[PDB]
Amino acid sequence: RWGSKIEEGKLVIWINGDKGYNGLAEVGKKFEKDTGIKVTVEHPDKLEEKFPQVAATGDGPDIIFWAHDRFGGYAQSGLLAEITPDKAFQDKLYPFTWDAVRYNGKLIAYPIAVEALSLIYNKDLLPNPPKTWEEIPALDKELKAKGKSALMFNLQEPYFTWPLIAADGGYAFKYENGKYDIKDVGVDNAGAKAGLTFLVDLIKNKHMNADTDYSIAEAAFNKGETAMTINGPWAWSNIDTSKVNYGVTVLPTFKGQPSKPFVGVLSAGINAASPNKELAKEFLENYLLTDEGLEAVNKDKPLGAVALKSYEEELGGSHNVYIMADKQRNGIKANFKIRHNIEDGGVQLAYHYQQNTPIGDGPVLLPDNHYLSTQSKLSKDPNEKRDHMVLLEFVTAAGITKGEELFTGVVPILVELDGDVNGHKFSVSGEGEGDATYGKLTLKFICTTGKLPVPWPTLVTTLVQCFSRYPDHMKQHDFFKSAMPEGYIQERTIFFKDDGNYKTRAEVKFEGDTLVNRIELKGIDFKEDGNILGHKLEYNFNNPAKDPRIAATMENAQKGEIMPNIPQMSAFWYAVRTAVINAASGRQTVDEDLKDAQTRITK
Ligand SMILES: OC[C@H]1O[C@H](O[C@H]2[C@H](O)[C@@H](O)[C@@H](O)O[C@@H]2CO)[C@H](O)[C@@H](O)[C@@H]1O
Repeated sequence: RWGSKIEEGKLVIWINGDKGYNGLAEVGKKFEKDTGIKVTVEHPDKLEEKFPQVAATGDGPDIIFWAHDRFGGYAQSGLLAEITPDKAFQDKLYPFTWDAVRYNGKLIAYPIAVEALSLIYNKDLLPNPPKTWEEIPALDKELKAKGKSALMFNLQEPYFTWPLIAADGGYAFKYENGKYDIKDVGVDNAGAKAGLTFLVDLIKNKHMNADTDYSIAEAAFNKGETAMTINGPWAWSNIDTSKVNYGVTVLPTFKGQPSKPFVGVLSAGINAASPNKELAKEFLENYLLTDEGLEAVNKDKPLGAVALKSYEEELGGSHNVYIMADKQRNGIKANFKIRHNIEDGGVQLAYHYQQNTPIGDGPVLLPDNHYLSTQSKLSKDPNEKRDHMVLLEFVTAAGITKGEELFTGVVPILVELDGDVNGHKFSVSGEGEGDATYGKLTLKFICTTGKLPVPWPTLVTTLVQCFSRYPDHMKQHDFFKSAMPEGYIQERTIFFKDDGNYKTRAEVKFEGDTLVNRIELKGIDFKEDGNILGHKLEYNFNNPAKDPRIAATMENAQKGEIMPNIPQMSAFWYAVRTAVINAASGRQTVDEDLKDAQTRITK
């Protein structure tokens, strides 16, 4: 019918009231300073409901911030402009974040950050938080005797109860090669019913109240009245302020399975009715999606795991082994940072650089960018009198969403290392076994020359990533197994912060039916009284993340499932909100409530 009501030569931004809007307004101010384009940030109530209404009239903000789930219904209605970042810009964000903001293939928002719920706990009330939902009733009873509760969280919004509902099988819409079946809905299967029954049981047994909402839970946790809550990264600042000694960790399991929170990509979309689309583009691309821009928002209220690689590298500290194809060497490179705990406190950084080149001239898989997530545990064999290390490691590939035949069983491993650190020569032999099906390494190492002159934990990375578990969907990214049996050369430099460096070269290959890692290490420039040569590192491989809260967010997100963005998501949310609220409050049984939700969603 008519023209836009939105004013030219300025930007009006809507963002939710739980996000860092004062921080974003600081980015606005800098933009205004540089360009003369005034930026107003607003945080209206129920803004995800008000946008489609005002935007259809040709009105509303120039930019709207929300999790990516609602943007497909906006895009279906013609309310969002197709965005046009070029290849160079797109390469600056994780690929998977761009996929969250596609509607019929087209990019319709800029991803900003990847959000998942975690378990937030009070370390003074609960130094070891529960691994299982099932143990929380007894924990509540114990805490109640001391006038505290175990757990309070927002039961009024379905986003917060969904991790429990989905844990044993509930799902929103079924995904089947390419799209969501709008008629195959998982809110009323056995798994959803069991989660929602567990929640209702908590309320019947008086471990939770039906009326707990976002404000009540946050105030209870921040005043030290409940030992746990469930919330997202945006809430961490208010906790910081309260001075409660908190941790953020993996959500509890239910019937043995991880909780499955929905994964939201906070995203910024451009109103189709804005006459300021180029200015909005410049703001989001050249001001907000920069390290300085995300930091201003992040310092206000934490974003989580940001979409922008450069700033996620600064926040996250390169926790995982990050792998890239090195086409020139028909191989790969990798970098990552290990953090070794120092005995009476502190952390000793070890910056790792890596490259692998196949030995044989035969074909190998060159992967897309991805990472390996590694967990290691160190122990001692009480019968072993030589200086030694017992290692158990688990490794899995992630980071996107024939030699392999030599690894389908359990392979014996042998390791030989000749070292020279500041002229101090030493040798290590190891043996054990790898089970690539489970990503599992079990090994024992001995210093064959007497006392190891460096801490054992500093040699863990040097002492067979062919034993990583690459899931089905990622097998084409496994360079390591594809090199075998002839194998590969692996080279590293490892720089120890404020101290020396290791340079390593290894051949990793089958000799007969044994996987053998033969290594030469040279250490130069170390301090004799430093952490390494002075043996000041704790004996473990805890390798804590720079920010354990971000690590816990990504752990929970990988166990979760990306929100669909289909227009039917608004009927989904309404239907589950109603079913959960009803069931909690004793209106109808869990079965009837979830059945009504199913019927409403699929109509
Ligand atoms: O509870 C339903 C609601 O869940 C999600 O909203 C989250 C949002 O993603 C987070 O950024 C944060 O603000 O908490 C909200 C829950 O209160 C969906 O994104 C949203 O569309 C849906 O209605």
